[PDB]
Amino acid sequence: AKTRSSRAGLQFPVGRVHRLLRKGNYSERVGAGAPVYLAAVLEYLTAEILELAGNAARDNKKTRIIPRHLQLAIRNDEELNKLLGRVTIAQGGVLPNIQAVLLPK
Amino acid sequence: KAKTRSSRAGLQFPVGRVHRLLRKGNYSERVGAGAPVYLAAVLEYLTAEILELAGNAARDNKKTRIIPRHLQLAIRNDEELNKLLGRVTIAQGGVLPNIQAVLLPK
Amino acid sequence: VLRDNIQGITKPAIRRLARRGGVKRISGLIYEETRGVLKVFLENVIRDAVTYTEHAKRKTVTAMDVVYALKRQGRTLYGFGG
Amino acid sequence: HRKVLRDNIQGITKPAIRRLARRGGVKRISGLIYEETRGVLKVFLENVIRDAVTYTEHAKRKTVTAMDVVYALKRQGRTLYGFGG
Amino acid sequence: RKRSRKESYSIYVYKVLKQVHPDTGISSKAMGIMNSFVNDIFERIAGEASRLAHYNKRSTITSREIQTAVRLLLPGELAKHAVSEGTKAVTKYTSAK
Amino acid sequence: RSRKESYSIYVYKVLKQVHPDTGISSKAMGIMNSFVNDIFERIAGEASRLAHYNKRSTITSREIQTAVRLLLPGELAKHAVSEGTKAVTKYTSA
Amino acid sequence: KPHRYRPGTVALREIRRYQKSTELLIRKLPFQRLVREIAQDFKTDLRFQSSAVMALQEACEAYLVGLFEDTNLCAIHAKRVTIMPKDIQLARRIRGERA
Amino acid sequence: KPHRYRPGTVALREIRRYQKSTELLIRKLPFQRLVREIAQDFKTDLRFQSSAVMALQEACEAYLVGLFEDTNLCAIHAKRVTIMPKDIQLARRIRGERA
DNA sequence: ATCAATATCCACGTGCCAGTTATACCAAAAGTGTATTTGGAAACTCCTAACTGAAAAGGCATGTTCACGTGAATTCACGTGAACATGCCTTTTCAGTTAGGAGTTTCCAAATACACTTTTGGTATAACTGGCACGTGGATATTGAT
DNA sequence: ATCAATATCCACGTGCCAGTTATACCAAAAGTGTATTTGGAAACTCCTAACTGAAAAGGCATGTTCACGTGAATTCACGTGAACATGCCTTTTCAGTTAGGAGTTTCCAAATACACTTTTGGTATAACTGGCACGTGGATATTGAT
Ligand SMILES: [Mn+2]
Ligand SMILES: [Mn+2]
Ligand SMILES: [Mn+2]
Ligand SMILES: [Mn+2]
Ligand SMILES: [Mn+2]
Ligand SMILES: [Mn+2]
Ligand SMILES: [Mn+2]
Repeated sequence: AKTRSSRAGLQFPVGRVHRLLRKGNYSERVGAGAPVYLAAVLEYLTAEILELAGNAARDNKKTRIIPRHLQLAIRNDEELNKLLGRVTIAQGGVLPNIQAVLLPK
Repeated sequence: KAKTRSSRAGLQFPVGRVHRLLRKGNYSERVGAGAPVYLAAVLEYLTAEILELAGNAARDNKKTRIIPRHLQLAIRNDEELNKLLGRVTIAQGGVLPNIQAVLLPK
Repeated sequence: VLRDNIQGITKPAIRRLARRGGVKRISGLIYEETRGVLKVFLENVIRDAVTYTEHAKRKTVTAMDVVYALKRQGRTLYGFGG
Repeated sequence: HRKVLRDNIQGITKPAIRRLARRGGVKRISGLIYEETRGVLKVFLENVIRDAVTYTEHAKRKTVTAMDVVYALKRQGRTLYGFGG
Repeated sequence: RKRSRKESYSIYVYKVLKQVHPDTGISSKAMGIMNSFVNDIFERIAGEASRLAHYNKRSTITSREIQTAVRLLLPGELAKHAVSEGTKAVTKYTSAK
Repeated sequence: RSRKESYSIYVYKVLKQVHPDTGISSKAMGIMNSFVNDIFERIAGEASRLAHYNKRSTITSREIQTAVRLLLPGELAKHAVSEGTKAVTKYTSA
Repeated sequence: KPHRYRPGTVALREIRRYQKSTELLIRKLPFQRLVREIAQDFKTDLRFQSSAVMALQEACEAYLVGLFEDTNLCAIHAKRVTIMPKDIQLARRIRGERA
Repeated sequence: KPHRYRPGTVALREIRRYQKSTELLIRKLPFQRLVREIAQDFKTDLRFQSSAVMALQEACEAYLVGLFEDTNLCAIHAKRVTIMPKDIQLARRIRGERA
């Protein structure tokens, strides 16, 4: 009498992923392994971004992640920036970057 | 005397086949009867628009048979078809003749 | 004062946006060019957002309507739903 | 059995690159352009071939099909007409 | 053993070509382009209609979903004429029963 | 009498596992919810097309896996495939 | 007596100020006034969720800031420091938003 | 006495010639090797439908021609008529292919 | 270089509100266990087309020479943006009306589901020919020297 | 301007093959008809949250001054285009070979379909506090004039 997330070792809702797959018109049938795999992938990527965003918050001497820290975490990592290249993070701002030829002296 | 749904709708495009592909494509649980009809009409329409413009280009090139070059000239020279197919490549279609003015002599 | 709403997007606000974009020197003709760009961008997105609203038989453009519209235009936005 | 394949990016000849620039309406070509183009083409070909072969593998096939290339081109936003559905 | 049937729109594209340019033919490579075009536009419209039904928690794609998808995907004049052709085809299909 | 799902509960759980003494603002949570739904639809959408391409009716974990290789860049794909095979293994034997 | 910073010094200070921050840079009321006007040509008697307008403003400002980056590169590519309309036009053309 | 067209005349003639035509401008067999070299260094023991290779060559030449158009605009924007690598790089950076 | 004006840190104090914590319903999932159905992996064998190899030719690639126009460097004039202090009106922040979003409910038109019948699209063979590709010479247009 | 060299346009005739055409075979869709189920348009009512209004807050418009970035002009070294000789390797057409794609059939592990049990995540109300925004002084850095 345990949930599939606990049986899979996941902080993410395996049962909810399964419902969203069937109700999403993705295929006629969904295997028992797909919602586990997909929940694990989503949990991994959330951990990846939250880890890097936690560092960005610590470096701003802040204890609570805000959208700025998520923006800094993504645009500074080569692969998350590739994965989210066409995505806009609200209240995220831009990375500090001044073209060299615009500096004086 | 049965009649296909295409004729019943006034269409040259296959309503029944379109209905099958709507169900087979996992787009929704159910398909209304009007969806394949409407969609087949739209597809037939757009096919007519490209073939008219391409047929003219084939005529301008003194050919009687449409080739990919003609479909390319037809699409790229029509602003709305160009926008619809702006991210599309037409094999054997080539490009529109266009030279930047600053590159011409004198 | 009778002035247009596209002039409501003011010169110092456009100057601020260029600064965040890292621009040091701004020609005077930029401000009229920018408003033309902004208007085109909003028309394209609001047209699609309103189309979603009409289909839902509503009179209130939702933030999801805007989000679905931006996604269609390849301008995926995070933090306003879904 | 087959001979080792290497350095085939140089089979994209200097005249071939010139011809492509011409169709693109280019009048004068710097000498450095040719190796820059090979690098660009190689990157482009790799990304497409990578996705294509991934489609081939998933179908437990040993033959890369035109459909594999068309699907690969589609998901990179380079939709191709004239080689299957 | 018989090789399975490969469907295409070529029969239907050829009819439309004849209504529009009765003296004009088409090459196989050009016909291949057209089959790609129709399947591309089909999946675009059907795909957008699929998201419409889901966004409004509807399990059925109707003529009304298809019309809104046509308005979202096609530019101005192309959509105006495509809407009229579809609205007209459906009313004709309904009354013809 | 209205309910709305989200991932905030599971996102916060993952946050404590990686940074126990770190909070997260509401705006940051809305962005994390958008992120999960985005990556969900991309992976599921790709898996759907894979099944259709190969005349299959079932999105199995092999479809999710190939979709992951197709959608994630290099190293993220390696570790996501790994964490994915790990969860299905532990789920099968238990 | 009055102090004057040299031209470009304040501008570099503005760049650093606004690249550090995240607040919206267009004033709300002119923008919301512009959104309702544009939508009015598409449908009449329209109401907007407050977050719908905020969504539009975040997307619009992000679009314009990103375009100014590409525009700045085009100016610098021409061995200039001032962005000009032909810079914006060139960036939008290569982006495929035009021609 | 020996005839010489001036620098630019033949180049413009070639532009008109190749913009007029549709055939592939890269040799078939050298391109097929390149595909096989790349694919095999990603996975061994692969075969190719001949149509798959033509599909790849049509894609690459279409991609390169389009990139050369954008490259040419960047050079002209810098008041040159000669495409240089920095033109290609700027084109791809604004396209987001590199950014 | 010596200054002074202004911007920028830094370390610290402040109050407030959005976040964390906890609790109680509770319906809506999610799970469990059963009966039941089926996709597609597995055998096998058919057969397409990918690969290999020969061999000849001529269409291009290569590398060289040579001239010259292009890009780059430098100078200079002038006009246009940046900086700034000012005068103040527009945006921002608050209140109490309702528009309409969203829930709930009924029930009919409209969808799915079965079996059975009809025909239409695709394959294939044989057949066919006219459209186009190719080659020629010949009159016309264009380019560069003068 | 005249002129000549060269490319280009166009009509011409050629053989050939891809396109067109027409035969039959036929399985696989499509159409038709029946009984069955259900999604969701329609009433209505509820209750947010979008709108309005008014009063306060601070950003923007304006005009002046001038630093200096831009574009125009001019030089020039040399990299790039044009032309040409040389010959190599692509291209072309045929052949034989078998890998592996694809078609068919069997049948079982894993899917869905219920009904039923169990609990989880969402809501809500009340409470709570510390994380963060914001203001402070005062020490230093920066900047621009001299
Ligand atoms: Mn290798
Ligand atoms: Mn020059
Ligand atoms: Mn009302
Ligand atoms: Mn028939
Ligand atoms: Mn040689
Ligand atoms: Mn075998
Ligand atoms: Mn709970």
